[PDB]
Amino acid sequence: PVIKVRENEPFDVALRRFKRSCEKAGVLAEVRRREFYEKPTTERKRAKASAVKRHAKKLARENARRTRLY
Amino acid sequence: TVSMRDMLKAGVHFGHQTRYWNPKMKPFIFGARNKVHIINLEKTVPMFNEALAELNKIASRKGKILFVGTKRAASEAVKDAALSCDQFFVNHRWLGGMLTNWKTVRQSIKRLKDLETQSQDGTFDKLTKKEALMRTRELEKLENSLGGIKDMGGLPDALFVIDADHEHIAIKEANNLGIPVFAIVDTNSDPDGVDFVIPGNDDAIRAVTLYLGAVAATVREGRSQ
Amino acid sequence: PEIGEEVIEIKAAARDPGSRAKIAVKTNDKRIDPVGACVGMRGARVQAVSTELGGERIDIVLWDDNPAQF
Amino acid sequence: FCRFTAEGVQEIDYKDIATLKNYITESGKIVPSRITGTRAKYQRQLARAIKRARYLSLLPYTDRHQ
Amino acid sequence: SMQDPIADMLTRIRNGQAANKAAVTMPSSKLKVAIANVLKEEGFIEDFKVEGDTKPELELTLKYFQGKAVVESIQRVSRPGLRIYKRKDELPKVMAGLGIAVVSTSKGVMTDRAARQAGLGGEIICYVA
Amino acid sequence: SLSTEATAKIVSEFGRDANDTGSTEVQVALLTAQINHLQGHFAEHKKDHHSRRGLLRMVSQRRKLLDYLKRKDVARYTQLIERLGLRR
Amino acid sequence: ELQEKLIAVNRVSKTVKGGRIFSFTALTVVGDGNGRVGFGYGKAREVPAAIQKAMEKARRNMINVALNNGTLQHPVKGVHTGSRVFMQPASEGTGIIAGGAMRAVLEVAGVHNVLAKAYGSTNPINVVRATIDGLENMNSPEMVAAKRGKSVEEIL
Amino acid sequence: ESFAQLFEESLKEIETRPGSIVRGVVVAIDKDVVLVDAGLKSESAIPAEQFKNAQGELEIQVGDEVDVALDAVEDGFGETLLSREKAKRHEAWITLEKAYEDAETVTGVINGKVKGGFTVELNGIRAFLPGSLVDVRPVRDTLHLEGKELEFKVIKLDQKRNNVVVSRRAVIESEDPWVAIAKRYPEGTKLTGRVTNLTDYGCFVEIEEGVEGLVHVSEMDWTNKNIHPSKVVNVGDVVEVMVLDIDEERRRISLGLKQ
RNA sequence: CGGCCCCCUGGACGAAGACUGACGCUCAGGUGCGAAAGCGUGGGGAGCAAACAGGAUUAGAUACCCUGGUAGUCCACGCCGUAAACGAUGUCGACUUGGAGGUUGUGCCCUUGAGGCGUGGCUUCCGGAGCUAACGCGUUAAGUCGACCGCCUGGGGAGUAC
Repeated sequence: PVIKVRENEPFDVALRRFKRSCEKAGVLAEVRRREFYEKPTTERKRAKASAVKRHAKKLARENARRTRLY
Repeated sequence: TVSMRDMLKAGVHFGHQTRYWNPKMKPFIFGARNKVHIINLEKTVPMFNEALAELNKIASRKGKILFVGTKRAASEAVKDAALSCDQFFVNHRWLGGMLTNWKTVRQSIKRLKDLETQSQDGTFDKLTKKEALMRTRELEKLENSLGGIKDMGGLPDALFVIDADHEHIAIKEANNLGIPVFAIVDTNSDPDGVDFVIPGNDDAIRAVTLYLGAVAATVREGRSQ
Repeated sequence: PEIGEEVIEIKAAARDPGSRAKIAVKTNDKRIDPVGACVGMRGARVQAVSTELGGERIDIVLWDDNPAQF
Repeated sequence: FCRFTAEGVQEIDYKDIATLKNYITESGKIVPSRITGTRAKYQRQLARAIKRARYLSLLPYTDRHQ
Repeated sequence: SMQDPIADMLTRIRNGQAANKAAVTMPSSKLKVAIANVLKEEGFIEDFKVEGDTKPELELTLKYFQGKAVVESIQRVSRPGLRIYKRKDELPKVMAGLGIAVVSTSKGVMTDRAARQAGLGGEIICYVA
Repeated sequence: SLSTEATAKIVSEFGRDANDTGSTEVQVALLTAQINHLQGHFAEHKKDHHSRRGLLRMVSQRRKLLDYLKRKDVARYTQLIERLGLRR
Repeated sequence: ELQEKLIAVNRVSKTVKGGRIFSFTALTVVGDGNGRVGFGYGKAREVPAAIQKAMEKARRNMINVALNNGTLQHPVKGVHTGSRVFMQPASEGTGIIAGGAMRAVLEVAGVHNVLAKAYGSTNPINVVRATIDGLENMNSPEMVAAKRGKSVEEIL
Repeated sequence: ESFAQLFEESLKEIETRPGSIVRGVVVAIDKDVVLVDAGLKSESAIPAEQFKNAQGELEIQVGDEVDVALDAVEDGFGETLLSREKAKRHEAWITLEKAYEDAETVTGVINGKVKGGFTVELNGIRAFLPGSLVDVRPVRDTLHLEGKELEFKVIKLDQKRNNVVVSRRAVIESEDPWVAIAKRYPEGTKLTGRVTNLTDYGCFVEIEEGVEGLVHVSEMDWTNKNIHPSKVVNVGDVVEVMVLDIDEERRRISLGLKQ
């Protein structure tokens, strides 16, 4: 996330850019995840758990939308 | 009686998307154009006629017909049709166990009548404003629900339904009571509960109107007979 | 109740009060046994009408279909 | 809308530094195909080629590293 | 591996009835044909039609009465794991004779009742009801 | 695997038509040639168990073919092993 | 003309904040002494009410059975959820050889001669269910003859 | 009989996929939903915001006819894509007509340049334009009467993107997206782009040659976190967004809307 | 089993053809392979970390937390042969309604475009009949059958004792 302030560029705008860059770089998350060793099962476990939630989110909810609430 | 051209013009042949089809409708489907199912009219019309004949038979013996449609697209029309042949109908939400638990709904009808009498023949007015409002609101509520089956009589000898899957609750009740069923069955629906399936476009308004008008006519004919 | 429930389809009541009172009844295919309900446990309700207005030969017929079965 | 499909490339070339660049992040990372519309088959090749390039210093490992 | 074709044939019939299939096709064999003929004789199928020269396909036309299927139950009795042979006196009665038990005799394949009349036992292929 | 040219060379030798490519004799030869070829490979990489699995499969399949040959035609069976020099 | 037998009455509980709320289940069966049979299962706070419900339900959801003069028309197996039931026609006079709940239903059905053992579970509610199921599938010679398209004599 | 077939193809022959044949009769009007029947399976749930013209009020009562669009079927129940797009076809046709005589004659006011090119308006819709077109010469109609209406004379179009530059002035005068993605690039070239779908993190405005904008959620407004883009802008609407970033590599032009 | 490269190498799958011609299935014993830990010899040893030490906490804290930290984790060759070695689902074969995906082939179609129409393999999810104690499974079955094998027979005692 190297950044150079453009000419006549306000400081805050640059800073906001930098945060945007870090988010896109996804650095904080990566540091967080690497902070402690995750047993591979735990990793596999999370990944599969995560996927399942996505699918349930995508589908089961979509079907519900078909029916009105009130 | 109803010509096939007429149905096609209405838009009967059109069905639901393929991915929602119910395989029990495979016999009634003709094909799938543009990723949408097409109802084989050749198999439609004779079935429809057969049903119409059956209804006419029922009307002849002074049968009570019940028209069920709550799509809220075809709610107006079904009410209209039922009145045309002065039959009773349920254009709004089918009360669970309306037929099976008739003895209870019988009470609700009775309440409705009283409210109506109070409103009109009473001419009583001088009723507390908030009380009056509640009565009016209640009366409206019942009318919306049971208006069609207030002057229809009692349990129906036959049951015409505009969308099987949508009205499966009604379908089930009729099957438990054994009342013959005449359902418009779209491709997504399940025809098993139905006695006289009518493979057709439940959804489109014109088609629904087409469906009703024939039914209304044959009923009236049966009555005249 | 079933007829006080518009279930037991009761058309005409061709009966002669003071002697015999035979009447047929149908049902909108609800498998409720119109005559059975009209009779009851060993003519439970049948006895009621039997000694109701006076000793009458009340009878119930399981209406089949149309006038031919009538 | 995979470019490679229209080109129908039998195989992506790591030498094709411009084309890879067309899928390397300004920070130096690898693109999800969602964003490109690249088919997954070609995607795996693209990643492989990008790695190969990285090794020859044709592409950088990260914008920052030096 | 395919170890019992006859059992396979029956199963095809059983499922086909279950799924309300009009007709059921399978690789023909002389034995299968004989059985099919018996079923048609006893009226458990409308008709069977073998077709093909190199590797013929037997095609059965299932029977449905009043909606529900005609062949209520169909079991192998003899089977490669365990063969069953009955003498004319020991021939079974499926459903006390309402059903039929296909039995292979010296004098061709026949229903048990026929075999009893014929007066000779044999290998009991399958029960039908 | 066995190089295309090699296979053809074997096929021509053992197959009668040289197009047949299905003759029991031909298949055995093919397996044998490959088996011998790998012997060099596994001598080097003793721990490559996955590959060795494929080898055994080849061995097993070879054994069955021979056995099939044996009951069907002995003389061919005898002639064949003599050609390949299979102890059994 | 309908006879009614209450098979079993059982007390069942439902735990609530205060304590246990007890209720009763009545399993009853009714028949005409001919084909027509129907079981009823009622539930209520007081036994007499419960049994009355069961009688009430049983009277509906009847079912017909083809009965060779006194007995069944052929050996029949009937299963439901635990109870798997075998029952077999038997010579005149032998009476109803059957156990427990299965006994009662047969009686109202008007079967007078049956040999029937109830394998598997013997929980009243299911076993009666099986018997109904078995009797239900039981087909008469006339029925099959129609089914297969043959005369009865062809079937003998 | 074969009546059904011949008719079946006849009805195939008398209807087309796009919104081309003005066939749908308005059978029901209620704010804020119009609906028609163009001989499809089901009746369209039309917004009222495709069918009010240039001042906000509705224009078409029952019996009026506009085609809508198709090629997307049954998102579960119903049928269409909106007739507003159909009109885009008509605008393209009139624009093409210029070619015939090399002069489309329209009435165009290009007041000011969002992305270096004044925006020129057709009676209903508003477009974004290149810089050179806005005047044939350097007249620079910023000194002209605000929103002067003289004409529309095409200097530049991308011929794929909906970007048309009109010379409103001087009557007398008369793979593919990703190799050369540097036209809207420099820093802040504004664009007029229709939003497609708001994913609860963003809005996905994307109009220029099969590309994708994200504006997601951070700018969108002058409120950062409590915004929920669906509440704040629209669904299916042409907006002010600018590029603010191009990754021609990571093919994610991160547009903005706080500008 | 996961950076990239080369050498040797197994398997799977698709297209058509050509060939052999039942050569198949399963499998007691038997043979092999078999995570992690562990054992041996010899290397290697960053991080991490049983053991251990100390600091905390606590009534205690032989732990959770903190500061360190050796075996091991790594390499070679052997041994060990067990894991919730799990889909808690033996293997092979056939049949029985659908839907939505993923992935990998391949035929045709104006690819007139990312398309259109198929036809295979593997695979994820939902679900029909059916089945099931229910939970659920549901063409990858726990549905419908067939072949063979293994295994079960109350709980503890005990997968322990000899």
